[PDB]
Amino acid sequence: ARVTTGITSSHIPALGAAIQTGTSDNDYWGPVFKGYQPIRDWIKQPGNMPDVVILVYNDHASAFDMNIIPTFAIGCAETFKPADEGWGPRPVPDVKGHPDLAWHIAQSLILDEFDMTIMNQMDVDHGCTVPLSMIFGEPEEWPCKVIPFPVNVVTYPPPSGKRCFALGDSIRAAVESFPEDLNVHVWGTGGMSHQLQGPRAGLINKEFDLNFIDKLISDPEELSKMPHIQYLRESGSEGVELVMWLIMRGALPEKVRDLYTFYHIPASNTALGAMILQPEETAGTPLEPRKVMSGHSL
Amino acid sequence: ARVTTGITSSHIPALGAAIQTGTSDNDYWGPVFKGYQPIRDWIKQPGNMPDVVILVYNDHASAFDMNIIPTFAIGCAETFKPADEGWGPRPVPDVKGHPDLAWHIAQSLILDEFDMTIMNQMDVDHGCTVPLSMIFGEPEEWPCKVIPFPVNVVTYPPPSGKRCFALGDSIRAAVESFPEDLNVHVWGTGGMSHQLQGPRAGLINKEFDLNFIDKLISDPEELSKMPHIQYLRESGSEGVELVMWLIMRGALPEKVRDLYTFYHIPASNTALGAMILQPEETAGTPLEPRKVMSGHSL
Amino acid sequence: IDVHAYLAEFDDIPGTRVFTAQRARKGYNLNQFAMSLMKAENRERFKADESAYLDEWNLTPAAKAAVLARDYNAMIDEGGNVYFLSKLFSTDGKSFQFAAGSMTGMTQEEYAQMMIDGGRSPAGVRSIKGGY
Amino acid sequence: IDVHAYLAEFDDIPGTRVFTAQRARKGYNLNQFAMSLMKAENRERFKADESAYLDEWNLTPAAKAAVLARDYNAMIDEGGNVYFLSKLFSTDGKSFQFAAGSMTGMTQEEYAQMMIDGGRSPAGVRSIKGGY
Ligand SMILES: [Fe+3]
Ligand SMILES: [Fe+3]
Repeated sequence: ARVTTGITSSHIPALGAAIQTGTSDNDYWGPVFKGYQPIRDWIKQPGNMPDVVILVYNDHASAFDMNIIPTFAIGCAETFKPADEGWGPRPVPDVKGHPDLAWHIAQSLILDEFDMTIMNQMDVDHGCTVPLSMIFGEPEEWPCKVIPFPVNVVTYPPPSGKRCFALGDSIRAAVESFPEDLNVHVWGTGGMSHQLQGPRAGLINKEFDLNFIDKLISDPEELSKMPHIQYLRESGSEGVELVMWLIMRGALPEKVRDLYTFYHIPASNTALGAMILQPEETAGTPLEPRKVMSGHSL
Repeated sequence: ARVTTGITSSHIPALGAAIQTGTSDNDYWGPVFKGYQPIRDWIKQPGNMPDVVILVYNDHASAFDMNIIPTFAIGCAETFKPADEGWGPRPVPDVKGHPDLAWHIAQSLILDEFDMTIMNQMDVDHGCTVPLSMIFGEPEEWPCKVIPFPVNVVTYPPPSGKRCFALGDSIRAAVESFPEDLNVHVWGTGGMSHQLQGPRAGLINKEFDLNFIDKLISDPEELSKMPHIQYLRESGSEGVELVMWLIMRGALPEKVRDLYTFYHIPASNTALGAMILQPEETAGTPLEPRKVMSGHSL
Repeated sequence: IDVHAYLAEFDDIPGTRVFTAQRARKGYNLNQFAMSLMKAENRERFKADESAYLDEWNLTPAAKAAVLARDYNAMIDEGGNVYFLSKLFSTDGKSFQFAAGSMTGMTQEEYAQMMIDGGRSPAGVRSIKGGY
Repeated sequence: IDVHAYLAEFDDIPGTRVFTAQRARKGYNLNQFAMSLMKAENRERFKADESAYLDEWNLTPAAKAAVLARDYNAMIDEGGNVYFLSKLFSTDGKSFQFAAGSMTGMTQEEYAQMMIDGGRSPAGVRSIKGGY
């Protein structure tokens, strides 16, 4: 029953593989895991730890194959297993959902004219679980409930950036009408600029990503009108994953404070980004430092 | 590239049962089948047979179980099998789709802000095939292509009358932008008043039904405002299927001409209705009689 | 626009149990069981020994007993939805007209005569608090 | 608003094939093949004899040859999508960086160094007709 915090995070699978193999502290990965440390230490604070996370991400052809392609879906099940993406099931604890809030939010979005797909069984891929591992580490069970909110960006068209920003505003409204007093987070996962396919793989656009971060904080309504062709041309064919940062963003009010921003190049094929935002009225103090840019090009 | 005609038909499974057991001409079924004869003859005439039928219906927990419940879904497969609903598959030809038009509409509706679910494989239940058997009879193959368009009305909430009415106008706009000059029909199936459950089963409400027909023709905008509770109160728990007739109706202009209207009580548990509408501007001659009401109490 | 007031209205309709999330969660196992009767293989097994088959679906003792008694009103109280359960009565060889009349207390004949005569009238059965 | 114009701008992007409808229908069997490798039983049968496994999916000869040669660029040309195809290179024990670098014609070492240094610049690969 309140959205206190908005977090974004990249969900690159090689991150969950550095953890599995014990190399998360070598020279390549070390600076990445260190830029997440202020998030881990912030979130364990009493009052900062969420009861429920609404985790908005793109399924990467895991739960959904070519036969059923929903634009917007929500997981209303009690448990979700980590998907087998080719390497065996990721060895992390099962994600525990919240069926009463997940179903409240699904009924509310359809009343608000979003054509939702309700999922009561589905595996969660790296889109969902890698951010849990980066932010909560390697507990025996996740410290909170999680509601998985998969969004299509695989087959075109994906939902417009306008559609996405409006959706985060109706998610906020439904969490506020949920009658329990829960501390609720919206996370958006994915990004930032990258391209996984073709002779232009390797594409990184730090100008586009840093302006994206800027506008997302201070003028998301303008950023919401950016057409898909601009993401594609400028931030790579998989840069389109940044549309989900807009869903997180429209769940917070007009005025937010950024408590912490991490930006690193590279992490596997991508520019990795992670941020914590709070409604300005209730925000805590920003962290020190407040903005970290790492990697050899930075 | 043109939506020439809109049709609605109830879709009760007992009708296909009467066809299979040759009881279609007995004392109970005869007047129902006679009522469809004028439709059967009209559509067969030179120029009336559609190239493609967008067929809007509710899945009856056939293609979708409790695990995946989409609000709006469109079939883009080449072929659809008749579902096995407990009696074995209906013995009718496979429904052939039209992937090019189906994909074109799916992409257009998404760009128009509907959160479509794309289905590239699915079985079509009675909601989809009973109407075919009533309008086209028992051919060796159906005489046109069919794009199944399932709508959730089983788990609450269903989409609203206003969202349905708007979705039909968007389908129409997707049809018109398709670059081939095709004769396209939009059919809505289901209805009319009925209740299949509990102590109040058997509910029929001819005043609601006949009022519904009147307003669909002449003021669809006002009718699209009627809230779910009113359908459920007045037309029975299953009378909510009538919201699909708003999808059909929104794909036609303001000014339409009713060519033919049939209404009949009873047909199994339900009040049967059927109709043909065309844009005023291009409409053919009304059938004769133009309007037929049957049953011992009609 | 308010989900709570949207749902609460449904409880004023007599003789009717609208399929809301709360029923859907409660009936999840019962309705999945019925979906399984879409396969000819499962129908033969279910038919061979009903209770054994019912034991793989993790139903409550009440839900299990309602299926074995074919009491459709009690199945719906357990979360069952009529579209899912149609696969049960269809595996028995019944029609929808059989299943609906069975939930009215009426006999198969008086239910059929009432349909022929125009159906159950809406008068008096639209609202609990309003009496119409 | 115009679907046709919305799809046509995707053609001006260098070195990139956007997963549009037309590619999805083309790659359907090839992407569903790749999906079957989520199940370990399928992975192990596929690795025991690729060509016999592939023959159950009805691929065009160009698609099957693309698989057997592990040529990700040819697979995308036949309607393959990088996220379905990621099941295949994971089956082989390769990383996404490997796969992505194998589509650029740089060696693995150069592609890894390029990323370290900041990744490929956008300059010159935004528009085929503009040249920028
Ligand atoms: Fe991703
Ligand atoms: Fe129906």
